[PDB]
Formats: sequence, structure tokens, C-alpha cells
Amino acid sequence: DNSSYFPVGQGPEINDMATWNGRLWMTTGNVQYLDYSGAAIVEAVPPAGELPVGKQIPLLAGENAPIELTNAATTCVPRYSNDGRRIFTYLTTAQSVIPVQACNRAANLARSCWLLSNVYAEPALQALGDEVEDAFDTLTNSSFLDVAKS
Amino acid sequence: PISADFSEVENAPSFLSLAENTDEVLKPYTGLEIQTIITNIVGDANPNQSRIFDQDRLRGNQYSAGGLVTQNAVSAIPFTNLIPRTIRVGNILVNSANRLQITETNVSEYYSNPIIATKLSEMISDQVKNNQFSTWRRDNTSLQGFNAFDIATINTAILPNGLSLESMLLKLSLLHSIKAMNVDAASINRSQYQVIDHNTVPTIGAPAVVGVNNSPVFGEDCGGNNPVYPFGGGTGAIAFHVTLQTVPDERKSYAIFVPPAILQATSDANEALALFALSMSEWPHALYTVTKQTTDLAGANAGQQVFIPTQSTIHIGGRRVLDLIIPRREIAPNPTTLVAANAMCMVRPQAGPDATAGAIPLAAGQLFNMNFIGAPAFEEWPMTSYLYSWAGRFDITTIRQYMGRLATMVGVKDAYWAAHELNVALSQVAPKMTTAAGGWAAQAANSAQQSDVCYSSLLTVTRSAANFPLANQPAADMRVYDTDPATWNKVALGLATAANLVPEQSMDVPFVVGDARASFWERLQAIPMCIAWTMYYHSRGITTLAWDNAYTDNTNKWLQKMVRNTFSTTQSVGTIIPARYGKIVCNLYKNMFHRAPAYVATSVGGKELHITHFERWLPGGTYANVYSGAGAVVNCFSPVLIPDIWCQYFTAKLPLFAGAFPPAQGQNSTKGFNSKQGLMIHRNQNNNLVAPYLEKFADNSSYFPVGQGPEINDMATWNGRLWMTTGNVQYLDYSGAAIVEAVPPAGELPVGKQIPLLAGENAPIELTNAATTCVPRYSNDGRRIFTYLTTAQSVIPVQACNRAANLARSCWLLSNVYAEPALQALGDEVEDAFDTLTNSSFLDVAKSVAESAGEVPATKALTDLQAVDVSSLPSTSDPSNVLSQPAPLMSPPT
Amino acid sequence: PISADFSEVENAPSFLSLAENTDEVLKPYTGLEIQTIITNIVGDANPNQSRIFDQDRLRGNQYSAGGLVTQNAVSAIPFTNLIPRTIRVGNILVNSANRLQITETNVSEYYSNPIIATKLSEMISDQVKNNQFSTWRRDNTSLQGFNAFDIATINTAILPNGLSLESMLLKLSLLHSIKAMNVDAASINRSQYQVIDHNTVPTIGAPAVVGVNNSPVFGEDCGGNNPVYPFGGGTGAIAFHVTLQTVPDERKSYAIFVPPAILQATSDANEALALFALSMSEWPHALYTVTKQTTDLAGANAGQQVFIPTQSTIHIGGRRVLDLIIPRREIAPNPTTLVAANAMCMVRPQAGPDATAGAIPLAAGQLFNMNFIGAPAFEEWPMTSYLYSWAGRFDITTIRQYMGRLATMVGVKDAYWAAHELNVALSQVAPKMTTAAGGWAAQAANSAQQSDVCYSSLLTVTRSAANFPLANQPAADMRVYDTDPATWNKVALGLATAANLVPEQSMDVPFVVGDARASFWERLQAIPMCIAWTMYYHSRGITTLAWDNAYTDNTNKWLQKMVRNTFSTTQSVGTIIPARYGKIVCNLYKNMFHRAPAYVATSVGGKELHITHFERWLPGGTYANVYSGAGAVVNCFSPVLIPDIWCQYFTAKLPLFAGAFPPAQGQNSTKGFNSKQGLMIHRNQNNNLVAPYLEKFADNSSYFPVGQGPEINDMATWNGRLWMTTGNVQYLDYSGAAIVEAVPPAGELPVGKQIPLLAGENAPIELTNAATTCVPRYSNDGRRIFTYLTTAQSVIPVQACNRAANLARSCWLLSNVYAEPALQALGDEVEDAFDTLTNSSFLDVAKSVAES
Repeated sequence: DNSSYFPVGQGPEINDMATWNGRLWMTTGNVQYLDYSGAAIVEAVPPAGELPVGKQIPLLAGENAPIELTNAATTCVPRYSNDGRRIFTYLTTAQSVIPVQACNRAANLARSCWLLSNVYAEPALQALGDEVEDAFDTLTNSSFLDVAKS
Repeated sequence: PISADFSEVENAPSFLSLAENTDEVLKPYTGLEIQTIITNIVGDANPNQSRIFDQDRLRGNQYSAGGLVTQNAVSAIPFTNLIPRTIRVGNILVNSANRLQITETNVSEYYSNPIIATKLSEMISDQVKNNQFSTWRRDNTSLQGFNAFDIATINTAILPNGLSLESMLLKLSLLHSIKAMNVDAASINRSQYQVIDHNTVPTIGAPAVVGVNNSPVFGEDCGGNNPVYPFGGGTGAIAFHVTLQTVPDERKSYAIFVPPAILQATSDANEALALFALSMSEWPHALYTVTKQTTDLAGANAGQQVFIPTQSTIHIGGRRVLDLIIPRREIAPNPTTLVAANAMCMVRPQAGPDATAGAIPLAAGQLFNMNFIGAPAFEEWPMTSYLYSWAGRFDITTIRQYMGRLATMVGVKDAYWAAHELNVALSQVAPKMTTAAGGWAAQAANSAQQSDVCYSSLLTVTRSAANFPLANQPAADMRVYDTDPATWNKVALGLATAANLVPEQSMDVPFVVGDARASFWERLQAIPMCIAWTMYYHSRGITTLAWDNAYTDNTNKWLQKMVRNTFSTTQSVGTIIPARYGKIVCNLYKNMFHRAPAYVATSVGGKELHITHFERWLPGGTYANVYSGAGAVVNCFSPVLIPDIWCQYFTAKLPLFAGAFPPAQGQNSTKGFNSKQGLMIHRNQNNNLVAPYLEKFADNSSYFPVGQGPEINDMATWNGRLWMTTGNVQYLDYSGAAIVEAVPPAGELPVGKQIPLLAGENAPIELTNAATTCVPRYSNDGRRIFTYLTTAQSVIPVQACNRAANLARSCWLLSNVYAEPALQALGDEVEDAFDTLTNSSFLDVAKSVAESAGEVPATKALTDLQAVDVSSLPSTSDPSNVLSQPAPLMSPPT
Repeated sequence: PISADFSEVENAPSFLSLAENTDEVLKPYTGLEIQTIITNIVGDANPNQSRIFDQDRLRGNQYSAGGLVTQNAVSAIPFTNLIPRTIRVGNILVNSANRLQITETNVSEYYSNPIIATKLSEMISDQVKNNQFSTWRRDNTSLQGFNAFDIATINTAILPNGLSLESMLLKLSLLHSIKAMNVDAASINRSQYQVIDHNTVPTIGAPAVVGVNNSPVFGEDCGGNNPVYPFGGGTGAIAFHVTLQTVPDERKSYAIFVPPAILQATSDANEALALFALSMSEWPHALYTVTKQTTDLAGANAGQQVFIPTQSTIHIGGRRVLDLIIPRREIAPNPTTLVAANAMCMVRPQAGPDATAGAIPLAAGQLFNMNFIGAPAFEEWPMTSYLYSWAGRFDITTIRQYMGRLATMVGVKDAYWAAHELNVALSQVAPKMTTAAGGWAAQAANSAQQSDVCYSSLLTVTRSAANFPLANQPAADMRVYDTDPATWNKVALGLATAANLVPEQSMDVPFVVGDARASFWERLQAIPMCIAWTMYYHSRGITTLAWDNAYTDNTNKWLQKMVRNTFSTTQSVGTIIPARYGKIVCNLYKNMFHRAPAYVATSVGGKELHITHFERWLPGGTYANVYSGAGAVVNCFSPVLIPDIWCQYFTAKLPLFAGAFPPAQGQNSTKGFNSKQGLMIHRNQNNNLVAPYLEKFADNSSYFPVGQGPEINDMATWNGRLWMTTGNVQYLDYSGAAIVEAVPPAGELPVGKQIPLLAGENAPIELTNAATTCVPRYSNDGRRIFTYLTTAQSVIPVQACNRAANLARSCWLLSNVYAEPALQALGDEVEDAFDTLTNSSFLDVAKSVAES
């Protein structure tokens, strides 16, 4: 509310939730990137409603291309302009009603997702080197173990 | 609320639980409960900054029965007050083919809070009695610029009833409701112009223009520049008097004083006089008009549409002619000469800034020629023309200050709020529904069906049958209190007081009275009213044709009772008594919204009872019914006005039979009640008709026994909704015979009104915008009605009642929230720094005035000393007391 | 107080601290001690004239922002009561082209302090009860001169209402302030004849003459020889009676007894009678006209010139016809023949020396033929004619005698003082300021803008729209109580008394009356009133349109409540209830001057309530607005009338946002408040717009939330003054777009009125003679207003607020303010030896000042 321009010596601060809301405004198909007053910023802007999206490669039989925003970047929410202005994500009023109620927990916004569950393994190897005992490694174990240290 | 799972609908409250008497205190319904859900504005905002021109719809995502999701789906706000007099047709705007709506009121005297004479009156009587020792006719009794012989006659023969002020406050609120259209287009809903005309589009840039007597068709202009009353067809008369003597004998009893306390502003006071005169003559004095620029759906063709406010067509009967008795500027001998009079009138009345024709023509700004004894001739003006001239000059902001001074004389908070409740109840209005399979429909342009409309109570609004002025009066729709000139004269001069009349501060005036948002806010206050009346009529199954003929019929004794008890037609001890089953709807309201309706007291023998607007309607009207897609009427349903998403998304708590169908979640979808609930399936001689699990009494009543009708049972009603919501129900007799009532083309249900879409919106799908709860059960001739399905159609739903199968349904994708009340006071107000700098002084001076009603610094102990013979002063032998009701004791047998 | 250093700015009181209620009883602020501020001024260029004719002006040395010095620069006293009716144009007298100003009043009943019966009236009523026939015999009379049947009939009434004397004393104060003008020319300062007309130079040699009905234009003469009421027209009526038996019924209850105490109050009883008759009829009875010889600025074009006093235009009372009852010389039954009537009365009423021509002409000094019981035809005089005869003989020392007698019969000490306050508050008047970049300006000669004027309350005066007599819809400016004839009759006969009617020693009459300096003291007493209203209006930044439209259609919620509590909206019966926010203005007055306004007690609900002229104004006026050169109206600023130095220099304490800028070129020159003070800048550099450090926004950044307006914050107002006092301020909104109010041509600020200079004086330089504190914050639209400078222009002031730079601004060299050298070759701080030798004495003076 109190910084169309950031004060010198200061810039935007970490705040996850406002960034989340910025992503919600962005992920609607029709955001507008503008000044505190609603003026255009100096930075070049995408053709309306577009977001950066991942690289195409040829398909194998049975594959499908990714749909909608399933292969896009979303988190890149601008806030600090080149000349020191804030950047705001705007929507027109009528476009604005469902998302605001979604922040108020009285409405829901549709989105796409991957249908993938979570797994994260304990580390596969301690050493940083692969190695397996052969039978001969066990036949000739102790001698190696002390000659090594020696 | 919306239900998330079948577990929630299965645990919803029973109807009888919500209709119980509730004893707790509750806050007024300000209409901001709905605002924080359908709008950007949570918390405060400036109306200019918010663009509530686009905040005029219910919006959300919808889920289909087939598994698709429709984003940005939409629904109209059902209610309105504007009536088009020029409809768009074929993209080209044209004159209306249909006559205007009308409404009637039954105004009358009733006992109010008990009334008592003040100290100032005792002092006056002692002044007279003391004056009787001297052969001098003297003027000790003058007050506030009035003649001593007038204060004497205003101090005589008080009326027990009490004082109301209600009809006054109605006329003021209706006027305000009309002038609130005059504000800029940015803060009136777009939809409000297109509830009835769905083919027009208003333009944001230009404000609406409020005129008078401009209408093109059916003689709606009431003589135009030369005016007459719209209903009586007559012309009034008004006369101003310095003193009561110049009033002709035919009407010295009807004279009203105009107290000096109004007109104390340095703001033009000649207008405040006109607005005092307007609030006591007959209403409407003319047909107001709202002209607004609009355009074609393609944006292509532009024009000026004409509208009639619903407030401007409701008839509050009263007084054609007025004698207004003006205060004197300087205490003086009565002005036998004219120059003594005019230079001594506290205000000298003159016509407002508009010309008028006909007999007694009035040039703009013309001055009234004062009446005084020995004048060459009597003078008066037609009042329709005198009011025609000021008609363009009132505005919201001046009504606010007017009522702000009016509050200082008499408390006006709770009374005004109740009058505003009557305002909303009689003026907000919605079009009849069209049956369909899908989510939208509307009647053909400029048809009779397009313009047919109903009240929040599910009663239809009557139409005129001939060109204005109307030759003949319509039946009364609702009954209101009247304001006596006599006890008005007593109360304005401090001579009398009652517990409801205690003076209040100018800040106590409720927020709607000032704001430009007020039109939108009135529009939002009528929804809970329909939700209450809807749950009422839908708890029982009685059909529209059956309510329509009920008051008289001799087929069934129960039905006659069921209608006779919903209207206010009873009395005792000379006062009105509230309708017996209106209290059910009131309780139903309090329990669902957790808010209290505004009420007013009636004194039955000194015992106060509360009347609400739920309890004061009168018999005569037709009940609300849907039309076919072709325009044919449909009788079979119970009365309906609005889609059930409104009923079920805006209540804190709800009846079980009316809950939303739960969202699909993995295996589960929707489910039905069975014999484990006490229900049982109906079967007949036919082997290809199946009816749901129903009551066990359903087995033993093809006809209801006389003295008895269908009973509340949520679960059977739920099953009836499950049979109905399949696309192919059949409405039939116990035997499978056709019922007499007209039925919809097969598989169709009533559905909400279409309006034009904004970019990015989608139309509602399937049954997302339909009414569902209107399940018929009681036929016009006394038969039950059954919902049937063929056997093969019947198998999945029955298993769904048995919890062994699931039924697909559509729903809104909306979560539940319901706020604690936004404001306690009923008035907005914020401390400024200066309010805190000057706090305590105001706090005690206020209380020192509230107790000061009818007080003067001189007390009886002082004015006794000046008296000749103190024992014979009436204040000594008659200490004053509050009058009892119906009347004070007289001639006791010792 | 003006400031020598910026240290004196930071340590100044906050506004809320002075708006706080104070308990201690204080003293009246008479113009006799305001007198000593104009005289006893610092300066070596100043000849200290002794005549009050020359002591009319604020003289002083001044110091430029560039560091030059200016000696004996001038600042005119703003107020006056004279409206010119013959403006000079082209250096010659020319008939005026502009209609006359008017004022009105809502007179009210006074139920406060209800009366008590005397034991005399008690025994009289007992005698009426027990039917004692003898006591009211036919020919019984008192030594008072009234017969007993009249007393027995006047006593029979019971009255709730008390007595006031407010409108009475007020009319006497008005006639006094008109008659004061006729005193020696040296006793009246010349600035007063050249506030509205800056091209006119009065002659000291010849006294102003006080005429009546001599005005040239717009029907002002009111018929000349045939006098008629200015307001509403018509003639009144007067009749003298020896008894209430003769007065026509339907007229009896209105007739006034005239006690012998009135008729022995002067050298000529007919004159005391005439003055009492003026005292309880309508005002003005005519339009009085001060005439004065004046000459050209070069002295080239002498002539008499006409002026209409402001006091003559206020309308009060207006009762039209009156019957007066008079004492009789002898104990005799009521007269039956005419000679038996004329010889009977204590004094036989007659016209004064001036003659009149009318349908009922009055020869000069004509005797009246007294009414009697058997009279064939009732006898009567025109009222305006009657008073017209005596209009030439009222005189301020005679009024002084009359006042000493009234003071003896009944109390007059306090009531006359409050009436005097109402007189000053209503009849003192200043022209609207013209905008400029420099020190002096005025509107073009003989123009509608030249004659626009405002009250001390910063409310514009109403102007008549048609020829006299007027026939208006009333537009009252403020309430007053009415003097009740019936209670006067109850008291004059000893039948009754009241708690404030206690008789006083004649020496206790307030010293203002009968003194020739009274006009000058009036002008002086007017200034502090403006200081309190000014500090009220300037604390919040509401524009002049937002006040002008605040009682009409264009209102808000907040403007609605805002105008509602400034004024006396409330109307309980028989009372005047004070404005809720008038109390704040009285608090400002008491804290900034350590003195108190006159009170009137008034009761509501048994609660006592003081009331002051601050609390009894009425809503619906138009506010002071600045003009552009060439006359265009501009209404962006909050309302103003007078230059800042008046405020800074008469006050003992002022709020922080109002102080004088410290002199240039010193260390601790003018600076500003920044982020630490809790403030934040609003940049808009994309459009070349940068604005000072301001209050942190509270959801009020571009539109104010409904029902709320800007908050008090001194430091932000100070910064706003710093932005304004640069030469190129720009009044825009949050986006940098234009606001609806009209705006000054760029760099202009309102500035004080020009008057001709005396020898050796200088025009004021730069911003020394200008309003500055009038900074906008709230527009009629409800939007915020911002004062912008371009990004380049805005860099030094931002460094100053940041306290890493100083700013250069002009100032008065008065009191302890000394000029600063360009170098500032500072040495070790050192107390001077003389300052230590004479320190205790300096403390003794200050202690003596604090004691008072």
C-alpha cells in the first residue's frame, strides 16, 4: 500500500502467500502486468495470457503431449521493475470476482495437475564408489585390510 | 449451505426444528451478508472505486453429471423494481404492449405504545386557570410562534391509541428509493435494468434521469404538465395559514401544524416545507419515470428507455387537501393587516422551479398570497401542481439531513427501519419462471408473460385494466398504520409523549438513507424473504391451482383453514392482530439466517405484541406459477419464485428436504431413504409405474380425509426430488390417472431467468439454475399426486434409496462461509479526531436531552408562587398519568 | 510566536494538545492589551507616532531569502466595519456599482433562569384571592407613577420564561459602535477608510459626520424625509398611554411599562424615552451613513465620501408596533379630558430637532397628544418618522449615562460584555484575498471582487440582490435570545426578580462604552477570533468547494457530519444548544491566548451549559475563497482571510504546523520531517511528480473510505508548506491527474491586501505577507490531493526533510529573530557577560507574565 517505488536501500521481502496469490492471478488466462497506477512498465511483456512453457521433442508411439499449464513455469512472478517501480498483476472486476472469493475460501478455482504420488529414497550409496565382495575378496580380506593402513 | 457429502444432507435439521419459537435477541439483516459473497468488497470500500455495476451476479464453477467442469458459470439476481415502458424488439426499441402494475394499502388507526401528557401541558392548564381571575383576554399560552388560542385547542381531548409515524416514513422511504436512481451509473447494477427486458444493455458512462409524467403509453402521463392524481384522477388542494381562524369551518379539524424545529437549517427551508407537505398528502402524487441510455445486444443501436419504479405505483391513501399552519417569526398581536403577516411569517411559501398549466396556472417560483382575517378573498393551490414543481428538486442527501432533524424531535430509528422493511417487501419484484430441461429460458419479447411478476411473498402483482387515471380502486394487498394529525399536533409541540417516541440524535439515522449503494442493498434484502416464504409453501405439497381456489372450496375443510390463517384478518380490543401462521415464517427466518426481522408493537389492552411484515398480508391475489416454453401456464407445482441455489447457498442452517445434491467422490454420488427410515414404496394395479419410498399413510389415502392434509416429512420429499430430477417423471393419480392440473411438457422443470453474458462467462448447465424442491402432493380436488417412473427407469433410483447404487447429479463448486454480523447499531459511524476531542460533553448533553422531553427549567414549584389560588390549579387536583387502553376508566361507580 | 531557529519549530505543541479541554478560569481579552502589540514594536526605522490615527498597521524589518534586509515594511490590519458607497475611480469620486451587504438573526425565547415572585406580588395575589376590594380603588397610584389596578392585573399572569436583555443590549451596542465614529479624527485610524477602497486617503483635519438616509444608489435612502424600514418596508407605529385601560385590546398583552428610572437617566427625558423606544423595537430603523472628507492619493481631489456602517445592516428583532405606558405626576384617576391627560404625565413625549415629511408629517419638536378613555378618535404616530427625528441626537456619553442607570436598576456587567462579543463577531469584516507570487495585490477598482468580504468566522457575507426595501426569504446567520416585554413588566413593577438580575454599582459598567477608542478596540478584538477559526479549518485539508457544497447536493457522508457539528444544528425549545465542535475552537482560543471568551449560561434537562459566539453560528453560508489576478475565482485551498504573521505573532502558543520559517543562511534554517518521524514519500517519477514525506496510508490512498476523511498530522502539513513555498507546486491526485477544484495560476499563493504607503515605508517582500498554512488534503470528489514538484525540483527539499540540507525563506525581524551572516564562522558557544549580569531580572519578568 505504501510503495509505488521502493525506498532506496530496500526491496521486496519474502512472503510465500502473496506470491501464491500472484500465481493465482497469473494462472488465469488473462492477467495484466502494470504499474501502481495502472500504467505500462518499461519491460517487454508476453502476448496476452501467455506463460513460459517447456521445450517440444518428438513423440514415441503411445505418448501424448502435455496439456495446458502442466509443462509451464508458474512461480516466476515479477515484483521489482528496472526503474524501481512495483509491478502489479491486475484483473478486471468481473474477471476478479471468483479468484477473490477463492482467497476468502468461499469459492474454488480449477487447475490442471500431474497424477503422480510422492516417494523419496534414502541414499543409495555411502562411499561415492561402487564395490562388491567377490569370493576372493573374502578369502584375502585381513591381509589387504592391514597392508592398506600400513 | 451446500453439502459436501451425503453424510451432511443426511444430518441436516428437520423442518419442525427450524420453525420452533426462538427466544434470543438477534441483529437486523443489513443485506451485507450477501454482499461479501457475490462481490469483491469484503470489508469497506468507496462506491465509486468498486464498480458495483459489474457485481450483479452469482458466479462460480459448475460440475456436470457427465464429469465435465464448466468454469465461470453464472446466475442472475432474481429481483428488481424498474418496469420497462419501452421494450427492445427486433433490435429496435418500441412501445410496451402491456399495462402497468399496481398495488394497494389498507391504512388505519391502531393502538400503539401508551401515551401520556407532558409537564409543559400542565403548565399551560395552570396558565389558563390562573388567567380566569382577571377580566383580561390575554396571550400567556403562546408557544414557538403559534397563537395563544391555538395552543389552547391543541391541548384538549387526547386520543388513547398512541402515535405511529409509519405511513409518513413509508412515503419518505419510497421517495428516497426513487431518487437513489439519480446517482452515477457506476454504482447501480447492470442487471437491474434487464431482469424484465433481457434484450437491452445499459451504458455505464451516463447517469439515469428521473422525470415525472413522461410516459408514452396508456395515458400514463397524468395530464402531463397539467397534473391529476394517478388513482383518484382528481386534483388536490393546499393552503397555508398563519393562524387556525382563517381555515374554513368545513375543515378546521384536519389542520396540521408545521413545527419550527424543521426549517432550522440555513438550507433552503421552502423545500423542507414541500417535503413535509408531500409526506402527508396522498401518494403517489404523480408517476415518476427513470429514463436511461441503453443499447442493442450487439451494441449497435442506442436509445433512451423509459422505466417506472415499483415504488411509484403503490397507493397509500390519505388526504387530498391540506391546511398547513406556519410558525410566526416574532411574537406579536395577530396580523390583522397583511404586512404585519408576511414580515412575520417564519417562512413564506412559494412554488418550486417548474411551470404548470391548466386552471390556476403556476409560473415558476410564484409566491403564495397569505391568508389572514378580513382578506378580500380566500386563496389556495391545487396540490398536484404544487408538488409537481418541487418534484425534480429532492435528493438523497437532503432527505438525509431532513430526517436527521426529524430524528431530534421524535426517535425515528426503529420505526424507519420497519418502514424500510415494508418498502422492500412491497417494491422488490421478480418475473415468473419458464420450464425447460436446460439451465436458461425466457419468455418471448413484449409478451404478457414476459412482464408478469410476483412479490417476495409468492403472490402475484395485479395489473391495471384501463388508462390512467384509474377510474376504480384495486383490492388492498397489505395493511399499515396511519398517522393522526391531532396527536401529531400534540407531539410536535411537546404536549404528549410515548415510549416509542423518545427523541434521538441525527446520527441514529440508518445507513441506507444516505448511500448511493442503497438500490443494490435493497435488491439484496428481498432474497431472504423469498427463502423464508419458499420453505413455508414447500414444506407442504399443495399445488398452485390448489392455493388459488383454497379460500372458498368445500371439498376439504383443512385447506380453508390453511389459507385463512396466513393472512391478517383478526382483531381484539380495537387493535390489529398478527396472522397466526406468519409467525412460523418469522421463526423460520430467525432460525435460518440467525437475524431478526424488524417489527412494530401493538397494544392489546396494554400488552405489547410484535407485528412483522410476514404477518400483515391480505387475501385476494393469484399465486405464482411457471409458464411453458410456448407460454402455456403450468399449475401442477407448488408456488416458486427463485432457483434453489439461492435458497441453499445463503442460509446458515437449512431444512433437510432442500439441501444440495452432494459432489461425486470416487464411488459415491447421491443416495435415497428407505424402509429403514420408516418409508415404503407405492404400487398400483399397473405393473409399469413405480413411485418412491414415501410415508406409510400414503398407502391409505388416494383422497385425503376431510380435516387432514399431507404432513411434513423431509425424506419422502427428498425421494420425490430424486424421482423428479431424472429426466422423465410422470405426474399422476393413485391409480395412474391424469390429474386436473396443467402439467409441463415431459421431463421439464422450472428454471431461472436468462440475462445477457459478459466476456468470459458461461451459461448455467443442466439443473444448476432450476428449482427442484417444488414437489406437488395435494391436488385441487383432494387427490394425492404421485411421481411415477416406468419399471426399467425405476431400477437404479430404488437401489439408490437402498444405498446399493448411485445417481449422477450436477452441482456448484462453492464452499461454505457465513459471517458474524457486520454491524450492531443499524447505523454506520466512525470517530473522527474531533469526536474524541469533544466526547464526554456530547455524551452527557445527549442524555440530558433524552430525559428532557417536555421539560422546561421552570418547575411547578416556581410557577406555584405566582399563582393566585394554588389549590384550585388542575395540576394539583389531577396529577397526570398514562392513559390506559382501549380507553381510560370513566364514571366509576364510586 | 515567531521562531529564531529550527529548534523552536521541533519543540512546538501538537494541535491535539491545544485542542484539549482546560479547567482554569481565565480573563477577558479586551482590546486595551491587544493595543500594546501594535505599538511597542521592534525596529529602528520606525517613528513612534503617538496618535492612534497612525498606529494602524504592522511595521517591521524583514530579511530576504537571498540575505538582504528591508526596513519598515508594512502589513495592513485586515478588519473594518465601513462599506464604501462612493468608490474612487480614475482618482475621482464615483458612485458605487455594487449592492449592499446584509445580515440576519434567529431570535429565540429565553426559558433559562425562570423568575421568582416577590413578597409584594405574593401578597397582591393573596388580596385578589381573599377579595380585598379596597386595594385596587379607582384613584390609587404608587409613587412609581402607575395606578394599582394595572399592577393587580399585570401580576395575575404566571410566566415560565426568564428575562435576558440580550437583544436590547445588543441594539444598544450597535448604536454605540455607530455613534463612536463621530469622535475626533485623530482618535480613529485611517486604515479603516481604505481597506475596501485602497485608492482613498482620509483627511485628519475634519471629523466624520454621522448622517442618516443619505445613500446615493439602490434605493438606499429609504425615502429620505419619509423614513421606512430597510427590511420589508413599511412604517411601524407608536403610541404613548398613561394606562393599559386605553391601549386597544389585542394590543394589551404587548404594551410595555416605562419605569421612572428610565426617564431620569438623562438631561433630556424625551431622549431617554426615544432611546428606550429604539431599544425595544426593530433594528435597523434606518440606514445610518458615516460621511468623511477624503482626498486623492496625490491629494488632488478632495470631497465628502459616503460609508455605510456594518452595524446598520444587521437585522434583529423587527417587532413593528408598540404601545408605551408612562408614569404620572399626580395621584389622580385616569384622565377623561385631553388637557387633563396632557398635564398629567411625568414627561410629555415629542419629536427631536430633525423634521420629517410624511402622510403624517412631524414638525420639529412637535408635542404628542396623550390618549385618554373618552377619546373620539385614537391617536398614533409613524415609528420610523419618530425615531428619525431623534436619529441625530444620540451620543456615546449619553448612552454611557443611560447604561450607568440601567446598571443601577438591574445587572448589566456581564450581559453587555457578551452582547459586545456578538457585536464584534458579526460586524467585523475583511475582503477576500487575491492570489500572487509576491507581497501585495488587490482587485481592480470598483469591482464585485473588490467588495466581497467575509466574517471573522471565515463565512462570506450575504449580499442583497434588489433595491431597498428588501422582501427576502430569511437566511439567518446566528441565534440570539429575545428580550421579553412581559417579564420586563413583571420586573419593572417589583413584582418579580431573577438570579442574574442583581443590581450593580454604576462604576462596574464595562469600560468600553462611552470611550472614543472603542472602534480601534473592536478591530483589534476581531483578530484572535480569526486565529481560532483559522487553526480550526487548517488542521484538516478540506477544500473550499468541499465546504461550500457540504450543505447542498454534492455532499458526502463525512462532509455531512462535518458541517453538521461545526454549527448549531440542534433546536430544543426555548434554547440555543451549542455546536459539538465549537467547543474545540473555544479550547484553541483558551490555550493559544490564555484568555477566555464571554459566556452565556443555558440549561437543558437541568444540565448547565455555557455558550459562546463560537458555538452559536448557523449552517448554509459560503466560505472565503481566493481570487486570481483578473478576478477568476479559485477554490482549491481551505478557507482563509489573513496573513500568517498575525497568527504567529499574537499567539502565545501555536500548533507545530503553523510556525514561522527561521531566517535564511543560519545553521538550523528551515528543514523537514522524514521516515523516522513515521512518514513516507509518494513518488510518481514516470510523470515527473514527487511529493513530500506524508502520513502512512490507512486504506485512504486515493479515495477516502466512506464516512472518513484526512487525519490530523502536523509534520505532514509542515512538509506540505515546504513544498508549497517553492515557486512551482502542482495540485494533482494519486495518479497524477487534475482535481475538480479551480487552481491558482502556477506558483501563486493567497496574499494580503494592498494599501497606500506612508513616507519611509516599504511594500512587504516575497512571502512575508501571505497565507501559507492553507494546504489542501480532501477534495469534493472524496479523493486525496497531492502537492507535487518535478523530480529535478524536488531533490533539495527532500534532502532538507532528510536533514542533510537547509532551505532559504524570508522572514520578519521582530522579537528575538536576528539576521544570519552568509559565512557562519562559528566559535565556541559562550554566554555573554551582559546576559548573565541581567538574567534574574529577565526571569522575574517572565514569572510576572506567567502569573497573570
